[PDB]
Amino acid sequence: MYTFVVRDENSSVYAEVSRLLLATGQWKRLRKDNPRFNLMLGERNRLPFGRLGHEPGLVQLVNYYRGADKLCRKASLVKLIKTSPELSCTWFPESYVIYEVFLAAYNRRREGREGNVWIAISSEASELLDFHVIQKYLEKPLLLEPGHRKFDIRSWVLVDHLYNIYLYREGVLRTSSEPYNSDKTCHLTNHCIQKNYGRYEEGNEMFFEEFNQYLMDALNTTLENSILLQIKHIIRSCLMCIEPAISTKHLHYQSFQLFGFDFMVDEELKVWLIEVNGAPACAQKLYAELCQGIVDVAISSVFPLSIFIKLHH
Amino acid sequence: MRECISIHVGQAGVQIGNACWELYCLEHGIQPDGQMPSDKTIGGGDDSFNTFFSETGAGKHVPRAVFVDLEPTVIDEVRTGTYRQLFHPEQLITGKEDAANNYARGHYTIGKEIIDLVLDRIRKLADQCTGLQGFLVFHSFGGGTGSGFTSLLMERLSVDYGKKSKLEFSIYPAPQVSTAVVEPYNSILTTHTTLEHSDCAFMVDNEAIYDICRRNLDIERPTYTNLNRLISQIVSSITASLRFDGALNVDLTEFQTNLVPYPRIHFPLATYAPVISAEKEQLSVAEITNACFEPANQMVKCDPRHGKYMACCLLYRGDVVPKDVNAAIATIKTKRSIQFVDWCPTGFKVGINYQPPTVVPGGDLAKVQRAVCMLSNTTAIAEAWARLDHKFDLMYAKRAFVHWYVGEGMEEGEFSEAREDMAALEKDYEEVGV
Amino acid sequence: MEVIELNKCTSGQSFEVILKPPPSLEEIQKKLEAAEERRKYQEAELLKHLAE
Amino acid sequence: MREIVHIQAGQCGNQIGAKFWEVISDEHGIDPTGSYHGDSDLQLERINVYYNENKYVPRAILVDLEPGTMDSVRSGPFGQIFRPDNFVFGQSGAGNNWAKGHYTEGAELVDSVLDVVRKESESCDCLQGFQLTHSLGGGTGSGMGTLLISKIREEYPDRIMNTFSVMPSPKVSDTVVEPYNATLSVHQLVENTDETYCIDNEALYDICFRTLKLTTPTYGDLNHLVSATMSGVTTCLRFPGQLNADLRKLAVNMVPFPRLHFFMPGFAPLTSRQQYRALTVPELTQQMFDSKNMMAACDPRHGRYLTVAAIFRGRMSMKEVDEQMLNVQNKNSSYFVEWIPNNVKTAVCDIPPRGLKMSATFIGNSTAIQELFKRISEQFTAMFRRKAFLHWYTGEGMDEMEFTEAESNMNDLVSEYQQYQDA
Ligand SMILES: COc1cc([C@@H]2c3cc4c(cc3[C@@H](Nc3ccc5ncccc5c3)[C@H]3COC(=O)[C@H]23)OCO4)cc(OC)c1OC
Ligand SMILES: Nc1nc2c(ncn2[C@@H]2O[C@H](COP(=O)(O)OP(=O)(O)OP(=O)(O)O)[C@@H](O)[C@H]2O)c(=O)[nH]1
Ligand SMILES: Nc1ncnc2c1ncn2[C@@H]1O[C@H](COP(=O)(O)OP(=O)(O)CP(=O)(O)O)[C@@H](O)[C@H]1O
Ligand SMILES: Nc1nc2c(ncn2[C@@H]2O[C@H](COP(=O)(O)OP(=O)(O)O)[C@@H](O)[C@H]2O)c(=O)[nH]1
Ligand SMILES: [Ca+2]
Ligand SMILES: [Mg+2]
Ligand SMILES: [Mg+2]
Repeated sequence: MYTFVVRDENSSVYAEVSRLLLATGQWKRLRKDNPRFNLMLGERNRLPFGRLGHEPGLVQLVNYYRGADKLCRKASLVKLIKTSPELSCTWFPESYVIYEVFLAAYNRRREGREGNVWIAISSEASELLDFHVIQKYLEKPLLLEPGHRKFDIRSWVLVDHLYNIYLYREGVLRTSSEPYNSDKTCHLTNHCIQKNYGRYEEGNEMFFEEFNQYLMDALNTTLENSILLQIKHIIRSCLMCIEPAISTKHLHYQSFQLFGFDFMVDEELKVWLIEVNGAPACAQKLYAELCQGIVDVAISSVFPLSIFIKLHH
Repeated sequence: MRECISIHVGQAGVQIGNACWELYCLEHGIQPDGQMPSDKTIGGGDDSFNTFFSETGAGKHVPRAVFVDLEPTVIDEVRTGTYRQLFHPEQLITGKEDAANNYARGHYTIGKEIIDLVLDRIRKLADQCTGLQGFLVFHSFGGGTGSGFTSLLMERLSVDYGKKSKLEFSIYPAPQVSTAVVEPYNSILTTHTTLEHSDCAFMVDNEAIYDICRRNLDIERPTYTNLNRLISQIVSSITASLRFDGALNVDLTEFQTNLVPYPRIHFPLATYAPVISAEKEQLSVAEITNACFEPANQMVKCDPRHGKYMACCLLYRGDVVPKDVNAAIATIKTKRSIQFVDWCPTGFKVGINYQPPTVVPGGDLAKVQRAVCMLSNTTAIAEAWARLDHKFDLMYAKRAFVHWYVGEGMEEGEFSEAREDMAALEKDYEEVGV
Repeated sequence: MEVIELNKCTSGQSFEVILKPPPSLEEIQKKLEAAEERRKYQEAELLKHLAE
Repeated sequence: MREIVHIQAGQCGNQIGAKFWEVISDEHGIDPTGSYHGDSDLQLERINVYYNENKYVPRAILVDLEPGTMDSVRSGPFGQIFRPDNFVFGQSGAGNNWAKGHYTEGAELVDSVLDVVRKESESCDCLQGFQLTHSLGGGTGSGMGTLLISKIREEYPDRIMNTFSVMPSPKVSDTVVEPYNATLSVHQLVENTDETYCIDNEALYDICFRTLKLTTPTYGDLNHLVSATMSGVTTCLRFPGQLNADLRKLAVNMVPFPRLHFFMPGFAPLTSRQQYRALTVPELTQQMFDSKNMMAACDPRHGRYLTVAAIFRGRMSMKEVDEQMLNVQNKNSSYFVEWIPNNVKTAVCDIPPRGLKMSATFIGNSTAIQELFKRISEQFTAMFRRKAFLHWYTGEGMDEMEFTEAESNMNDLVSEYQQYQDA
């Protein structure tokens, strides 16, 4: 009988993961502050990594990689991509962190007057700085038809204690419902910001079977060939880059973590990385399948009793 | 030549002191009777090994050591042990009843009764020193004597020998090995009282030593003798520069100069490699140097990747030359997360002693051709203070066991003063570290 | 990169490598004696209770 | 500190006291004549704790208001091992009356006991303190025993007082006033002992009936259990080890608050006065934590362990011991308070008790012990709300106020245990 504690009540994903672990009759939930646990479903903030791995005769596992914030905070991601030799980066939009070089490149865009919109969405600088990271706005997105709509792709990625990198085979398109105007409901694709909402797909959510059917029909290409080779590339670049800093290979406690990568596809079928989410939620239709897989490959692999693409073994 | 006096306090200090002086003797060729054939200057000398041993006209080499315990059974083993002839009776000091794992009983009740005797016996060793540089103090954080009498002695040494340096080797408590329930209380009480009076302190976490003994020596249930022989190897690595010809860390003041820029933050992390089972493949300079950055070889379990460095010394022993060190360092620096504070140079001070580590015949450790001890002052060690501070907090919130300390003359206010000091200590690390 | 302060001897060598530049005896006695007095006080209350 | 001074008082005190010296004399290789005939040096290393010395004399003082039980000891097997001057008896007895033991008959005799106590404490290189065996339901062990504890404390305020105290139960009862004698005594014990092993005659009976399958147990059957326990919980004081425990270190580690110092002992394997199969370390560990092995009739699953000390005796895997002990804390981590980290400790001793190859002893400071005091409080109140049998006490000079005070103090004791069971 394994033992676990729960320290994030707002986590929908690990509310389901705990509800599944109990449902095998081989896992036992303890009070918040019992140290004698096998698994910690820890808090988003100030998780006490320093107290993990010091209980005699207890293999201890936690669902957060200490140091993974360097990927999941927007200022940190820009700094990490810019200064890492292994990232240098054709898939990350031009970005500047501001609390000057921005201005420099901005003028080089004033020169030829090429598309000079940025986000923090404005067209001229001094209106942005008067209002963080300044990031080149992608003026030519890929637009879905019918509807001339914007979207973004959320990929769910699980890193286990062996630092194997698993991409969930179900993604989600989080689509705009008002057509794209070359106002922000058509520019920001957030699932909350939309609720025109609900017209084309239930909940402004297109799943992979239909996006692939769409791309086949409209563009004579596949989800795999046009987009997914690039997504698997970005996930691997990002996580292999920080692997030395955060890995728990020869550590006194082990880590796993679920990530949500957010991508944007432009109209040349190129994929760009928007941001990396460290405590993501799931699409309601996929909660069941994804949460069971977390238990299968992240938790049971350490405590024995595929819906995943292996990016790394 | 400047002399160093060693003080072993309580069970952990005395038994670890026993392991070290056995090792020192083997390393210097001193026999259990105190005779040193190689020493051609009979009855005296100012060689480097005379930092730790004095000489008698009969050619006996005598440790500049004081063993003090508030109870007799442990020091009595020294008096009748294989090294009995080495020590003077006046160097071994025992009370009658110990401190019952109670800092207050050790510091107040019983320390008041024996402190003058201990100080006198130390004076007899100081009076034989033409230039005494200071003390090495060996003790546990958790024992009643090791915590309470140590901090009283520390206070008194600062008074009686103000211009003299004081280094600690402190056994940090781990439930895997023993532990009185109140060891968090004692740990914090003694740190708060000793912080002002210690120049450099090497913490050894019993959990780190236990695990290295199981994992690297395949000892199923390690004993104190297993633990201490490994600990004394690391202690020898650290003290070797005082006992041998060299240029790095040749007097106690240099430990502070090289490892402690900020006086309160004076706990360097020690990492040792290689540890190889004697009953069980010669590692390279690059391999043993890279092992200095694996958390499984540290004397305190923590993650240096999540802190900042303030100073870093590599102490080699055996077949090592500078060329191989610098190559290994070039390799490691482009593969590991080593970040120094912005106000300190990113560099290693390296020391090499050509004599390969010595092992105790029939011990668990194997003779190796080269070995390294890294001493780094990383803020990551604060993890160990936080763990300890948290256990203190749990018990103190219900005032559990507090009555045994108040019962000895202590005031409940000493607890919260002590804790507030460690709260400040944890913050000093937070500032320097992020 | 830079290697500085190379000291060789027969016993070994040392050097620096750089990879990138940047209470009195009275106050104690008081404490000790105050504690002893609080012990004395607590024993006095005890024997006073036992005499009752 | 080395020496312990042992006092046995009253009928039950001298009977469990005599069995204890019988058991540990065998363990340390001391014959009924006081001569050492053992083979292991581990037998002699700490013999000074309980024996004066080439014959070894138990540092024991025998006390009764009645010559009977003590006479049985002098005529038994080991009766020739005790120092003859350490027999201190009266003639009138205490009539199962706490007031007689404490105030009238016992007062007459207590100074002669303190004389022998002084004589032994003066031969001590470093006295640890005292262990008293007695029952709480009679009059000598209950009333005179607690009177002694008070007078010893006055003359040795800085030594440790520990007792093995047999609690009365209606399932094994001699007279109806036992709840009165027990309540009066627990009041004293709360104030004047550092650590009391609660041996509950109810639990000893149930173990003899329900487990050892004895349809009608005698006091001998109960006292076989007690002597086995007393040997267990003193193992770490008498044998060389890695911990090398003593009465004060025991009190410091086990007693978080001065009043809450009443311990439930436990033993495995539970035996009758044979199974030839030695147990496995998983079996010792499961059994010693089972309520069915508890010597106080309290369910630990009804409270929380504040602190626990365990000792394993015999040749076995220390790695397996460690594995099993940490396992039991996982399967019960709700029953160990979270505000005392690492509150379970494990010792190993090589020499097993007589007849076993392996054994485990358990010392628990559990808040479930309130059930035993609630039990006694109930029995007390059932008679006291009608002043029943009170005349036996007022006839010795006692006022009803003293009864009111003692009851309130045990009720306080119960509620104080309840406070930390919810903390
Ligand atoms: C009389 O018998 C016994 C007594 C005791 C207690 C005891 C009780 C407790 C507890 C811890 C300890 C423990 N702590 C330690 C351990 C190891 C040390 N190592 C070095 C220095 C100090 C140390 C201190 C004992 C030290 O001495 C005692 O008397 C202590 O937590 C919950 O309650 C324990 C026994 O079993 C482990 C035992 O045997 C059955
Ligand atoms: N590594 C190591 N730890 C030890 C040794 N001896 C005791 N300890 C540890 O030290 C702590 C207890 O301190 P002790 O040295 O036994 O205490 P003490 O100073 O003798 O104090 P008292 O016995 O109370 O007078 C525990 O955490 C033990 O794990 C030893 O020889 N080696
Ligand atoms: N460079 C860019 N070009 C065009 N649109 C961009 C953009 N950067 C962001 N966006 C848009 O802004 C929206 C805001 O979400 P964004 O991913 O930037 O932060 P966020 O944290 O609110 C999403 P989540 O919480 O799901 O990770 C995105 O959905 C995307 O449509
Ligand atoms: N376990 C045990 N209990 C006993 C024994 N003798 C008496 N008792 C119990 O002790 C109480 C009676 O006290 P007793 O010792 O006979 O009185 P005393 O001689 O005046 O101190 C009752 O609760 C009995 O159940 C014994 O040998 N073993
Ligand atoms: Ca010489
Ligand atoms: Mg000791
Ligand atoms: Mg009777």
